[PDB]
Amino acid sequence: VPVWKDADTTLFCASDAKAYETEVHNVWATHACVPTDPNPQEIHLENVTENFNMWKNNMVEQMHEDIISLWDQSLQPCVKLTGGSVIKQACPKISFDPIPIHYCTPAGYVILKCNDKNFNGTGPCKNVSSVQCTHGIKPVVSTQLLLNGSLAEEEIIIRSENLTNNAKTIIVHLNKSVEINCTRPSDIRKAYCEINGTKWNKVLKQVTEKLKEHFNNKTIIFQPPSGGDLEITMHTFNCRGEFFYCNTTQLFNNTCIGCNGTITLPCKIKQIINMWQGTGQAMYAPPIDGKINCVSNITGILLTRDGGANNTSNETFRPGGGDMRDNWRSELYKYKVVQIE
Ligand SMILES: *[C@@H]1O[C@H](CO)[C@@H](O)[C@H](O)[C@H]1NC(C)=O
Ligand SMILES: *[C@@H]1O[C@H](CO)[C@@H](O)[C@H](O)[C@H]1NC(C)=O
Ligand SMILES: *[C@@H]1O[C@H](CO)[C@@H](O)[C@H](O)[C@H]1NC(C)=O
Ligand SMILES: *[C@@H]1O[C@H](CO)[C@@H](O)[C@H](O)[C@H]1NC(C)=O
Ligand SMILES: *[C@@H]1O[C@H](CO)[C@@H](O)[C@H](O)[C@H]1NC(C)=O
Ligand SMILES: *[C@@H]1O[C@H](CO)[C@@H](O)[C@H](O)[C@H]1NC(C)=O
Ligand SMILES: *[C@@H]1O[C@H](CO)[C@@H](O)[C@H](O)[C@H]1NC(C)=O
Ligand SMILES: *[C@@H]1O[C@H](CO)[C@@H](O)[C@H](O)[C@H]1NC(C)=O
Ligand SMILES: *[C@@H]1O[C@H](CO)[C@@H](O)[C@H](O)[C@H]1NC(C)=O
Ligand SMILES: *[C@@H]1O[C@H](CO)[C@@H](O)[C@H](O)[C@H]1NC(C)=O
Repeated sequence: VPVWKDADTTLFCASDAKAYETEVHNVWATHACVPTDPNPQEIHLENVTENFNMWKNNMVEQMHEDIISLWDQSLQPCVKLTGGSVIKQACPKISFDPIPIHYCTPAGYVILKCNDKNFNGTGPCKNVSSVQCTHGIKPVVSTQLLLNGSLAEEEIIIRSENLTNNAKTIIVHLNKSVEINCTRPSDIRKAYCEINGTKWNKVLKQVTEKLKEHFNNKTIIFQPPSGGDLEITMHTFNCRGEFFYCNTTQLFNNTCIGCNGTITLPCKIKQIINMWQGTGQAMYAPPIDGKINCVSNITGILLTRDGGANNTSNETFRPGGGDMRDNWRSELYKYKVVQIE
């Protein structure tokens, strides 16, 4: 029966948000999202091939606008420094822990979902189903590393809009998540992250063999970022309200590609940050007393490749990205909205 035309349209959101919670993601979804589909139904689309493009699907920008909305309402800095002004207010300690959000089509439209195990984000898909809503997607803001997302079903996948353009971000979708366990124990700003060295280097070596496949068997080097602001040169993430900055030099080490134990990353909790929203500079209050612990799964990696190296034997890759959209993209690549014609 069904037939369609690809189109863009305004989505709505659904969640399990508990309405008794003071947590901020739950509050936001409690008043800006409906409940989740109590009877979710996925329909296989028989013998259809559908072209997808994760680098040009308007669901990314909608999710982005939502996360901006949530952070503007939820976070309370003591002082905001935007475009030549300075707004001051009260900065209490909030409750912070992202919850999965579902995205759903209005009537006359439907979501398509690519189920090709190794599909790279662009191109034809031969196992296409139709859903009302995406799956639940945690809105985890981070640089350098993708946290608390979804793994690739089969092999590690390299995602890029154009691998030959070195200004285009590369996303690595891992097959196997590696824990990063970060703790500020009871200088109150100093904390550390622990990663399994064995698993990390096994995964990293696999990552460069895949990168070797895509880059004509060339030698693949990892280097740290070549300067910039701390949110660029550090793996940054929010744990329990505190903004964490971690040094990833030990992770992107090439000789391990006597190193087999726990890798310990030095980190600092910052009160003064440069808002990822682009608006400007923000100041929050000193950290919570006692132990501050967050355990997360690395499930993907963000990478930028140097240019001016074509007449070399090497290709060198630094952690990076910057644009938060790619985060959302890393979970929305297998979806696209269509208009039922
Ligand atoms: C298509 O995807 C489904 C769901 O992921 C899975 O059972 C299998 O990989 C494929 N099934 C068929 C019948 O092609
Ligand atoms: C993704 O697959 C298409 C073929 O459908 C191919 O042209 C493109 O190069 C692939 N992208 C990457 C990054 O391998
Ligand atoms: C971490 O990854 C495992 C699968 O490798 C999964 O079972 C677990 O729920 C993940 N934890 C979080 C918080 O996503
Ligand atoms: C991970 O993917 C690599 C190739 O990309 C493969 O060698 C390995 O078997 C995969 N591991 C799992 C657990 O799927
Ligand atoms: C990919 O990027 C390269 C380098 O920027 C560019 O010259 C080329 O035209 C692009 N190719 C495609 C198919 O977009
Ligand atoms: C995380 O690290 C802390 C201190 O380094 C340790 O006490 C705790 O057992 C770790 N938790 C997990 C789940 O690895
Ligand atoms: C790393 O993982 C291995 C299995 O690959 C496990 O035996 C060990 O507990 C882990 N070691 C550390 C230091 O996390
Ligand atoms: C690249 O290397 C792989 C294994 O390392 C090998 O099977 C393949 O022949 C090489 N490809 C080219 C084009 O040389
Ligand atoms: C990370 O640590 C190394 C030494 O371990 C240091 O040289 C480097 O400057 C640090 N990174 C940043 C961004 O400060
Ligand atoms: C990842 O998920 C775990 C369990 O839900 C949570 O404790 C941790 O804070 C999350 N990490 C981030 C960066 O949100």
